[PDB]
Formats: sequence, structure tokens, C-alpha cells
Amino acid sequence: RGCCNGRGGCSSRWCRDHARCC
Repeated sequence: RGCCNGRGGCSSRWCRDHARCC
């Protein structure tokens, strides 16, 4: 889970949907 830091962009679908910080 890199929705704060750890995905290839906070705008990736993973973090677009499962967003904690970004």
C-alpha cells in the first residue's frame, strides 16, 4: 500500500481507490 509513499504515483488506481494519504 503506497498511497502515502510506495506506489508508482498516488494517482495510480490502487491509490486512487484505496487512498489513505494520496
